[PDB]
Amino acid sequence: IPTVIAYDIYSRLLKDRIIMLGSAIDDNVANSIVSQLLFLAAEDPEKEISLYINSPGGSITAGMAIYDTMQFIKPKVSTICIGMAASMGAFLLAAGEKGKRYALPNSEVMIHQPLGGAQGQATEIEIAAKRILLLRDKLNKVLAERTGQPLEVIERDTDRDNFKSAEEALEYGLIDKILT
Amino acid sequence: IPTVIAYDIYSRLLKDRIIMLGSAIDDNVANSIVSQLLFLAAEDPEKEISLYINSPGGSITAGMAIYDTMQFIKPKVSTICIGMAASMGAFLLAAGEKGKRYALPNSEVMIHQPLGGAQGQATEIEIAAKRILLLRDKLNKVLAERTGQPLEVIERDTDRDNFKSAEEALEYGLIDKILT
Amino acid sequence: IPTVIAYDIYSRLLKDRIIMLGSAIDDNVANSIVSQLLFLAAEDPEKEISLYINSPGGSITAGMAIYDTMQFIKPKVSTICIGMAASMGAFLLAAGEKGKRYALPNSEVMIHQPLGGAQGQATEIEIAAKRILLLRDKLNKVLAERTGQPLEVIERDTDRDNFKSAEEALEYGLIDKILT
Amino acid sequence: IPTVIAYDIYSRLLKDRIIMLGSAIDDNVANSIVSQLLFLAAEDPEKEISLYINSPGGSITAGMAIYDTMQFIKPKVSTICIGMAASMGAFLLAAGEKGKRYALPNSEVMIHQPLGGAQGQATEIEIAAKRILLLRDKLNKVLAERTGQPLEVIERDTDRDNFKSAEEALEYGLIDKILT
Amino acid sequence: IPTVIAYDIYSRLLKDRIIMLGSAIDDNVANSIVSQLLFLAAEDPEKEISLYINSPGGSITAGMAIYDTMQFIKPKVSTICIGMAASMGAFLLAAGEKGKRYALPNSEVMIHQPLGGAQGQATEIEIAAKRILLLRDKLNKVLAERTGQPLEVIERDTDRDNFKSAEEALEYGLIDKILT
Amino acid sequence: IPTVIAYDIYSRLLKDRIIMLGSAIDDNVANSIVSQLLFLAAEDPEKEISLYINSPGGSITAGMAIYDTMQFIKPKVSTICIGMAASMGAFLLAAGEKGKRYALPNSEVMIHQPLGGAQGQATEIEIAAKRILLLRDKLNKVLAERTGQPLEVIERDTDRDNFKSAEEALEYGLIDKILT
Amino acid sequence: IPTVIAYDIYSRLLKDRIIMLGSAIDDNVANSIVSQLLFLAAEDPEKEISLYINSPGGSITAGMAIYDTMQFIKPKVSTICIGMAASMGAFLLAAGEKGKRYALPNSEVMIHQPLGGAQGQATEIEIAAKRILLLRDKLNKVLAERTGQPLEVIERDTDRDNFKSAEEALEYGLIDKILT
Amino acid sequence: IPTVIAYDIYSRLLKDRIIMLGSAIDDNVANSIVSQLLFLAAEDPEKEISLYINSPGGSITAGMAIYDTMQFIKPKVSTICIGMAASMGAFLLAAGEKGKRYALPNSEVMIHQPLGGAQGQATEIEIAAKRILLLRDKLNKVLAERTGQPLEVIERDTDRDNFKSAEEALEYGLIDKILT
Amino acid sequence: IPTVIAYDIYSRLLKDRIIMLGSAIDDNVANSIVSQLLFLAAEDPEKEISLYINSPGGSITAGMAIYDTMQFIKPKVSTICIGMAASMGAFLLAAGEKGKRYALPNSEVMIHQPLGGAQGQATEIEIAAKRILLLRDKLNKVLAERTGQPLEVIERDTDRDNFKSAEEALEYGLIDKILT
Amino acid sequence: IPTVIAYDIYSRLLKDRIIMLGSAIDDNVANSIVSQLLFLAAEDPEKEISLYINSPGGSITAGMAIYDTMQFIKPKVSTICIGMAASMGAFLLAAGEKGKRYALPNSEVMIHQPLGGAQGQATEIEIAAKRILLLRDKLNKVLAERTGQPLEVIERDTDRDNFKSAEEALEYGLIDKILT
Ligand SMILES: *P(=O)(OC(C)C)OC(C)C
Ligand SMILES: *P(=O)(OC(C)C)OC(C)C
Ligand SMILES: *P(=O)(OC(C)C)OC(C)C
Ligand SMILES: *P(=O)(OC(C)C)OC(C)C
Ligand SMILES: *P(=O)(OC(C)C)OC(C)C
Ligand SMILES: *P(=O)(OC(C)C)OC(C)C
Ligand SMILES: *P(=O)(OC(C)C)OC(C)C
Ligand SMILES: *P(=O)(OC(C)C)OC(C)C
Ligand SMILES: *P(=O)(OC(C)C)OC(C)C
Ligand SMILES: *P(=O)(OC(C)C)OC(C)C
Repeated sequence: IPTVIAYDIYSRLLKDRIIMLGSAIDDNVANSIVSQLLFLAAEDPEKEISLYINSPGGSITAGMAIYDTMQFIKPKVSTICIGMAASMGAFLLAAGEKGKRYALPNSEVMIHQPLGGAQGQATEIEIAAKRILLLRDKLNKVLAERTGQPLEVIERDTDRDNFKSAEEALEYGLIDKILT
Repeated sequence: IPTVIAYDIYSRLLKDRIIMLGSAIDDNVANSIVSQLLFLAAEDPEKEISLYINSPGGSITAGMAIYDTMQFIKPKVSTICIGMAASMGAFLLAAGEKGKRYALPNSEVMIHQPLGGAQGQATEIEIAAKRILLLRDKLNKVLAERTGQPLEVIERDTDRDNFKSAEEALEYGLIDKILT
Repeated sequence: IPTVIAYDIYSRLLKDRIIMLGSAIDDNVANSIVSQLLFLAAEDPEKEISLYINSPGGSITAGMAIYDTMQFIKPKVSTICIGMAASMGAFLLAAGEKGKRYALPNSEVMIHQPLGGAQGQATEIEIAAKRILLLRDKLNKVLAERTGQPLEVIERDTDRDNFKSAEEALEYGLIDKILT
Repeated sequence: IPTVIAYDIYSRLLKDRIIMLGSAIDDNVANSIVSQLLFLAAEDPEKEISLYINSPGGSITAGMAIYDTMQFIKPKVSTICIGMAASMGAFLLAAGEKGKRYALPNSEVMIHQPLGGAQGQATEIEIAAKRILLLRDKLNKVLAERTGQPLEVIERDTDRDNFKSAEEALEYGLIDKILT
Repeated sequence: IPTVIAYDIYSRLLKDRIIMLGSAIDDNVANSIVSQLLFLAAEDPEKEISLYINSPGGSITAGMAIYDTMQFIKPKVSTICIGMAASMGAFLLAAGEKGKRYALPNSEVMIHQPLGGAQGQATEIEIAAKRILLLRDKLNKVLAERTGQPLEVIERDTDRDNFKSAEEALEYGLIDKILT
Repeated sequence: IPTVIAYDIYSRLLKDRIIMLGSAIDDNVANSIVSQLLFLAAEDPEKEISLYINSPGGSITAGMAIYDTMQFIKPKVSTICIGMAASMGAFLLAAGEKGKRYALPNSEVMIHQPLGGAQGQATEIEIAAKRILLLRDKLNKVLAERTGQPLEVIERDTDRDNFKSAEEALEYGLIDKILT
Repeated sequence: IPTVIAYDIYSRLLKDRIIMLGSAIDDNVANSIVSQLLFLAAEDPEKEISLYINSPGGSITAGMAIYDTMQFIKPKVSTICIGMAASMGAFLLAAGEKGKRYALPNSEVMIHQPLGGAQGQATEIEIAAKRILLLRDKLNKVLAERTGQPLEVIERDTDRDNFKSAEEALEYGLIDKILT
Repeated sequence: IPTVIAYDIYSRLLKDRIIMLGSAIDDNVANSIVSQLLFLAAEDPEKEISLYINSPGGSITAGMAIYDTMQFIKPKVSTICIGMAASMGAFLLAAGEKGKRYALPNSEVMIHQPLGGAQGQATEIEIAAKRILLLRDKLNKVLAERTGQPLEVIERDTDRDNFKSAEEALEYGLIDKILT
Repeated sequence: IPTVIAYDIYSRLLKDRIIMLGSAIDDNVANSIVSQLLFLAAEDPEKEISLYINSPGGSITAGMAIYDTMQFIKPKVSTICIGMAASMGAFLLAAGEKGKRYALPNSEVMIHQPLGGAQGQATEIEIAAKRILLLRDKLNKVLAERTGQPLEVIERDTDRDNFKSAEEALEYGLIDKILT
Repeated sequence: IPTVIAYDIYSRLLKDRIIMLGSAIDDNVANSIVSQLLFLAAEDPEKEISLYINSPGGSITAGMAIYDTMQFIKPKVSTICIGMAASMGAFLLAAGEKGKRYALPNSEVMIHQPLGGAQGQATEIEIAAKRILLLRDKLNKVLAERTGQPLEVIERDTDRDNFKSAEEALEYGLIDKILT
């Protein structure tokens, strides 16, 4: 965590309206990011924001908190995938303002169905199946609207881990432009 | 594990057509009971059999192996509940030959819905939810037959752990005679 | 947790009267939140406070601490559920100023009954049982007042995990508005 | 464990109609003891049986299995406390044939209320509370019958651990003669 | 494991040409069952043999050793599913002599595709992937033959865990008759 | 470990001159097997021996002890691969008397280079490289003579895990006949 | 990590446009280095940047994020290998501006094929194998371009660990000059 | 360890005056081997004893125990190295009756100096050092006598691990003959 | 880690062009030393530098990073051995500018051959053996240059741990002046 | 550790030329202490330094680093024993400027021989033996010089742990005055 004189490198990037997501998305990362987002929007509701995404994914809910603040704030948020955007990573990526979603040449993107668990009485196992199947449905609809694909294609394509090159992700409609 | 003559005390009771179930029901136990059952039926096909039950319960499939074998052989099998017959144990107690299902005066019987778990993709959790709601239903229906209780009442009475004394187990139809 | 010029990102939002709740609720989180609350109330007894909630829930008594401090202070306290507000989290959502309780479109709220444990003599377990049932009722009334639901509906509704979409939470009366 | 000429010391004593309970009572001990009882009752429904008890106690349901069998088989069962009979041990000592319950001069007898545990939802903790309070009451009533004491005195005296010498056990009505 | 007068219960059943497979299939179980199968065939090459199956499944190679020994010997080997026959278990159930494959009414059968792992260099991963797809394809072609179904159906039906009732087992061609 | 009346199943197979190798080969298995081999040869130096091989492999030295006693004793030793013969497994398999080496239809055979480790001074690491490279060479020459293949083919073919069907192993020259 | 008057040593070097990669490359290191690279480019898009490399290597995606950022920015990025540059380390060393890739005289460079794992269903294993062979092929094609070697040479040279001296690095085309 | 009719396989070979050494040499193995040796010597002081050796070696003092018992007894003791005789194992090989020491063609013998440890005060470490050097010399002389090598060659030869083929062990004078 | 003024004591010595190495040499340490070195050379290129060495040794590649950087920069680096310079530490002590390499009167210097490990296929162990015999040789030759000792003598004197006092380190040519 | 106004308590005392050694001596403490010494000698080569010692002792080589520096820098170093100075602590106490070595009335001084360990081959244990016996002798000679005692008396008195009061330390020649 190098310093810039006083700043850590990320808060220095923050000053230029750049947010770095470099890790799995859990409730901590979500909180830091929603907070960076709220702060930037309060500073200049007019200027756009840049979110670099490199990430294996993580919590669906944490994921949606970030997704939802992206849309809810004034600034248009640009997303650049570097390395890998997988899972809730790809989702955040595809959540950039249309035309502003980027990847670098060697990026990967993966999309799949949600993972979870249930332990307990049959009744509690049912409650959890139900919830996760709705989660899977809520995400697919969001993805479909954002990629242009019909819901039933997203369903089939996310059945098992689905890995895409930057071209493939461009063709799929998850990103707009490959940067070079 | 004391010895008798050269037998071991459980084998000596087997000689009398007595099977003792004193542990949770898992695959070894089911394997051992099923073959003590098969053996006795082959020994004398018309001679009735005594199964003492004090068990916390266990696996449903190993439970059903013991159930089906009880029904499948010729000898009438009578079940005595000693101590506690819980869960898949109450199910076996209730599966003894009509009129031959006994409890001792301080026995407990406990009935509830199936317990399980699912991990993984929503697709996989749904597969597991589906199977366990089936197990729950297949079990409830056998139980209503055995007790003579209407199905909808078994579904209500097993929603959460339901502990019955020997008398309530009697008034419920899980046993025939309390013994003295 | 990045810096903003000297500040840390959450402290910069604290200046704007924004509290972030990003984690399970325990004595530590409660103590810090109540502290933030007392501080903001001493700063400008008149100006509104904003509480963003993404939480799995937590300790009932930590929760009530936060709940009572929100009521106790002069500032009206607005709550925004982002991601998930589960359990005591959902309870804190509902405790926001009537008309001022929000969710984002992809938010989940979940309500259920309290969880706990008892180890000991029959007496000590009884002490524990009576107490957890008292807390169940206390909460149920507080929830019924805040949602405008009749007490007996909250009671059948909190029996098992109850997961609601943002539209559904609005219907039930846990939030006043879904935002954009 | 040594061997007498081909037996082992305990099976040897089993020949002479002596049962040795030397450990804590759980499902295994219960099974082996109940099956020794039945074997001996099948061997001679007339001749008395001797149960030596030195035990810390144990599971309530394993203990009842043993209690109920002792009363069920025809042979009269004589109990002797060597060392200590506590909790379920004490209960089993008091359950020997009236006029047949003994102890050696240095024996201890301990009686107390049941121990248990409950985790989970309020509803689950309440079920466990009720079950364990029904157990306490059922044990208390049986103890009152067989000691001759009034139910309300058993309830007070078992509130916390009650340790008694053989004379005190004799004066309470837990045994009949102190042997020498 | 009780004893019968000097045999142990599984051995006395073996004397009747009954083999019990009651556990997961690993190199140990396979070594034991194969060797049981070779002894029975050396006893009476003419007389039929009965394999009872309650198993979670297990190693594909332990499995085939058993499978191939069933075929290699003269005795017609009859399979009975009690409890559950899953995975390599299901495969063996279906490998019994045609017309001799049985299940009890409450039995379950589960078929699925092979499970495994690869850790290493991309080269080693490739070797390991190529080998498991060969196993997959070798198992499917045998299931298609033993059941009657078309390969393309089997391949589609084994994609994820497929749980079947004894009636469904029967309708699919895994077993010939449901016993009572 | 079932019994035959008195024998465990393996010693009963031993009486018919059949040795079962069902596990990884370590110094214990090697010792039991060399010993079974010496015993059989002392009984009837004239009659042939049957060695069933199902095994992941193991210690090279343990492997050679078994190999070397096979050749050294009078009886011709037949080998039958069932399940999998891998590594030192394949080696033992290919060590059967020519014309007497068998597999069953679904068997696998794997051959690879030897695995090992070295930790210490450069000098000790060199000593171990040297030894293992000679081991690799000693085994390849043995394999080559036994399969008919030129040494330099064995070298290349064992570079990385090499898995063979029973046909492939027949074609390679590791076995003589596939049993049916 | 010493301090220099108020900077920490790595930061003061960063002020001179020097970045030190001194560890294994994971999402954290990559996030830090990429973000360092974006800050330097925003400082002076014209002026060159120096990346010192002593690294064991690491994640292929963390690696590419770094690689692709080096290319994406304006500053010509010069690499120096000190100590060792292995694996993704070697790949970055070779990714410096042509004529700007350096090593010190006692440096080592190691290239090899990618390492990974797959656990699961044959289907998941296949997906995982297909993806790693894609990475393999994507890395090789980039190494061939950056070095000058033919793809078929690179593929053959990376089969196992390939260790090279700085002179060998230089002769193979991984670096332009050995510094003194 | 299989049975032979009543015997266990090693005991059946004991009848034929054959001792099997299959494991690392410690106080337990030494005690059993010496015991076998004293027994065979009391049985027929005149007839030869056969000791098969497959061993990694072990405790120096356990080893000497075996060594001295072999010399001490009247029976000539023949040793056969099968697999590996390493360290004290190689030493025991060489201790067989001159002319009677054998190996099989694929056997390895290895010789080296003793291994040990010292923890403590300088004094205690010195005590330990002087002692392990004394054992080195003792062994070196015993080995030099038995191989017919001059003491100073054994000294340079045992400096690091020295691994010999069967041909090589014959040359060095550790064995008299390679068998077939 | 006491502070000075606001520095920390190691930074204050850095201000004097003093680097302290007090730990084993690993990648962090090498990273930190290399950059303290780079920093000082950039600060003043003609001003000589003091490196105190008390270290047990460490990684050879991190060791060589520090070596090469010492040679590569302009300032003359003088090495003072305090306490113990062992292994890669003795190598760095010996790499100080001729005439500028010092020890204190009670210092130790220890030289030995490289330590490492290899696991896996013979092919992989050989690759590792090869590299470490090279490292050993590259190191020996640098060491002979630095000491002025003939190569063949360095190879002899490092065969096993070789501990030299400050005077012997002097007579050997690893240092120039013992200090007082 | 608290802070004086901006220092921390120890750096504060460092200003006044006091060093506090309060823990066991290992490579870290040695580094920090030797560097405090050098800093202070650079600040005022004239003014005396105060080293307070309360330490259990520690590594011999870390201790010598400190010993040698104390004699090397120009400033005269005064040692004060508070609490206990043992092993290397005692050695450091005795190393203060003659006439400047103090202790408080209740201090303990302990002296003993070095502790070490050796594992491995005879050759390796002998190297460790020699090194540690050279160390013992070197420490002994320095202790003899600075106490005024004869070498042979130091050798006897350090054979096992020697605990001394301040008066006894004073009478031995380890210190100069007992302070008050
Ligand atoms: P991922 O983050 O899924 C699991 C890691 C929960 O995103 C999917 C739903 C596209
Ligand atoms: P129990 O044994 O349930 C769980 C322990 C699986 O039996 C029920 C079906 C009554
Ligand atoms: P949750 O936090 O309940 C358990 C997680 C303790 O809130 C409920 C009681 C509304
Ligand atoms: P103990 O057996 O109590 C616990 C050890 C369960 O209790 C008396 C009332 C019989
Ligand atoms: P199962 O036994 O699969 C895994 C448990 C290995 O049988 C399938 C492969 C047909
Ligand atoms: P495997 O047993 O190799 C390793 C498991 C040591 O046999 C090879 C040499 C064919
Ligand atoms: P390395 O970093 O490989 C493994 C450590 C993942 O670089 C290769 C893949 C080119
Ligand atoms: P090995 O058994 O040495 C060590 C393994 C203790 O025999 C040598 C001394 C010949
Ligand atoms: P050391 O640090 O050796 C091992 C600890 C790797 O340095 C030798 C090369 C003198
Ligand atoms: P202590 O420092 O001994 C051990 C703690 C290494 O020894 C005296 C001789 C200085």
